[PDB]
Amino acid sequence: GETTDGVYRVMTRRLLGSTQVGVGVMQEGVFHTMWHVTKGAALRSGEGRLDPYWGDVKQDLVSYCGPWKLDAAWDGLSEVQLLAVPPGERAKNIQTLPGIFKTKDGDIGAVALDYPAGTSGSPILDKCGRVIGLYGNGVVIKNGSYVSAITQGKRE
Amino acid sequence: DMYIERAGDITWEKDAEVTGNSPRLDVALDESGDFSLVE
Ligand SMILES: O=C(Nc1ccc2c(c1)CNCCO2)c1cc(Cl)cc2[nH]ncc12
Repeated sequence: GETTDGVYRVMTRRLLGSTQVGVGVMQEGVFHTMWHVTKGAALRSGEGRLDPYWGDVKQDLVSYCGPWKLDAAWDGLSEVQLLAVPPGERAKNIQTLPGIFKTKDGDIGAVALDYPAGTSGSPILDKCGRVIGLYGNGVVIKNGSYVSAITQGKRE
Repeated sequence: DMYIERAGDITWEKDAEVTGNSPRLDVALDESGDFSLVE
């Protein structure tokens, strides 16, 4: 149905009224979102149907209509922008300097912004407007706050 | 059944609200895609 490049909300009518379960990025005909938002279920775009193509629970990512197209990465130094799309609220750019998730397999960028779980799948952008990762998978710190990783997929 | 509605363009907005800290945290990623704090 709607194939236009841009940010999108992922909604469901299964619960009371229409509920926003997450967000995704449409780029080069591929819809990219976080696995925990759709669970690999097919999505509807008006009259049209989007079927899953690639998914991985550990990376917590899922692509529709084609392989993962997003390949930009955080440079480790610059401030980034979270294009947050909150449930029932307008899309908003929030600039921040990411922190670090130090893991046994390497370091990952981290955005310490706090949003409801329905904001999952919101794109993190670099200075050129390129999507460097998706917001929605991270950890809860001592003060109950949420710190998400900058989750990026691999472009084949 | 899930569906998508457009929310906007993907552009950098200059003069946007600059907030949030940069924490360096020791974390672990399990087989189920769950992050956890390591101490
Ligand atoms: O709960 C959140 N995210 C999430 C949920 C379920 C889930 C995963 C991530 C991926 N790991 C495997 C299990 O599936 C969440 C997201 C945002 Cl944007 C803000 C939040 N504030 N508190 C929680 C949150």
